[PDB]
Amino acid sequence: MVYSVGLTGNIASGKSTVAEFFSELGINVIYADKIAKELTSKNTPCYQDIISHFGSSVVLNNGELDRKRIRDIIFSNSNERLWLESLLHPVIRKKIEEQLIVCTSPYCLIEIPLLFNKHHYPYLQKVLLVIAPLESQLDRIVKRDHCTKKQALAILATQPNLEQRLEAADDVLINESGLSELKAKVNKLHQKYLREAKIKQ
Repeated sequence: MVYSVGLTGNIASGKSTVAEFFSELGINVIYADKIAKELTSKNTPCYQDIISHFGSSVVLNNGELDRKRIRDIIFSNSNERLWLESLLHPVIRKKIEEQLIVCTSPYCLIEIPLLFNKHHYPYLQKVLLVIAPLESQLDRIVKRDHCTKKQALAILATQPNLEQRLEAADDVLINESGLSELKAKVNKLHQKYLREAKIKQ
């Protein structure tokens, strides 16, 4: 398969911006969260499996899934979390693999959503973890959800501690400056992945 780099972190740390910067370098970026959404869109097969399991309470006026409600449920309920992971992991993985087959770039970037499950992604050559200072994260969450700083802090409080992620990452992008420097760092990582992809089989 193609040389694959896993992009991890939370969106409040600038993960989406980093992904876009890789795209700006001509790298195919596979968004696993987008895939998860597309696979659970209105009147899809998995969408019907989910409603059949969770019932009508996770259905909005739209007919669309109440994703916030589902996330809240599986966070506190491990049985439901494992059920949903068992449903979607196989289908998500097949969709990623399809994109990798038709990958046109020298290597591929795979944006893994914030709940990283490394076991379900054996095919990665590298893991890139994006982190940012706490204050920046709060600021970003505040603007994106118009909530309060205290609420933003609570939202962050329920996120996985970075110790394991930090150990399980081959590279850590500390997003603690502006966008020019962030882009500069992505460019350096880009050169690195090109070099490693060239000499490793």
